[PDB]
Amino acid sequence: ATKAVCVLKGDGPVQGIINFEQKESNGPVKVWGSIKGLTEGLHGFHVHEFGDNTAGCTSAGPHFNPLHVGDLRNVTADKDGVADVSIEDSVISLSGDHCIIGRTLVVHEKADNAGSRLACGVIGIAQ
Amino acid sequence: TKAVCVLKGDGPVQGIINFEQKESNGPVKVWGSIKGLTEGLHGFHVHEFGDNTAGCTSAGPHFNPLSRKHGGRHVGDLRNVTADKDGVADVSIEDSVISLSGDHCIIGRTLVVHEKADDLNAGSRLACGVIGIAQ
Ligand SMILES: [Zn+2]
Ligand SMILES: [Zn+2]
Ligand SMILES: [Zn+2]
Repeated sequence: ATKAVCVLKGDGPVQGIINFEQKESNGPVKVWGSIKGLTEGLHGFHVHEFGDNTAGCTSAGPHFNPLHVGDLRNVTADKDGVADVSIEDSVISLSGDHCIIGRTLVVHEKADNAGSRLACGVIGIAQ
Repeated sequence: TKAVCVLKGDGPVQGIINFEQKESNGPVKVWGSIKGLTEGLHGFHVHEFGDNTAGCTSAGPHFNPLSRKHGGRHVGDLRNVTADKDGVADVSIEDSVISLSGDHCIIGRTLVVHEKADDLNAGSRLACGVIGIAQ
């Protein structure tokens, strides 16, 4: 794949669509989109190990870190609860050892200690 | 290698489907159950894209990397599941065309259950989910 997409949903109002693009194998991944339904301020934004939604976000497993790879840091919601995301990450990848396709993207209650998982979805092939 | 998929859709249809493949060149065991179905046959397919932005509508066509006609074939052609009188379909498939690695890899794609029988014309897409890596 050169493109992936993730629909974030949870038990509460947090919802979003996040795109990923890696035009070059092993190159930087562009991450962008928007998440709404969040409290104003910082929220942890992570790839978790398993694309297992059988128990909602609770089944996502730990931070993806094949023996921190999944730590995309934080998104910031505005006064309307909307987080616009536009990131370049050179650690995640859409192939190889750091492949995140089929894993889970999670937005957290607090800045990353990041607290509850508000919304998540499985990262799917988009192109 | 193990994978899982939670099927959701606009009505009562829902299910959990598991995947396991012991060797890269071996068959994939597919098992789980789907509820909320009409009694009888339902098309059961992997579709190309793990894009659920428009629910099942955005999943693209049957997964077909080798550009074959439909059977049960496209890589993603898993034929039909059968729902009982209570609308419950048990899934227990071994398939040697799908894989969890290589070019027939279905991780990150979409599993879809259909309104009607796949004639091996499956009709509308009732429920779907993105296939994810599992523990
Ligand atoms: Zn996390
Ligand atoms: Zn189909
Ligand atoms: Zn087909």
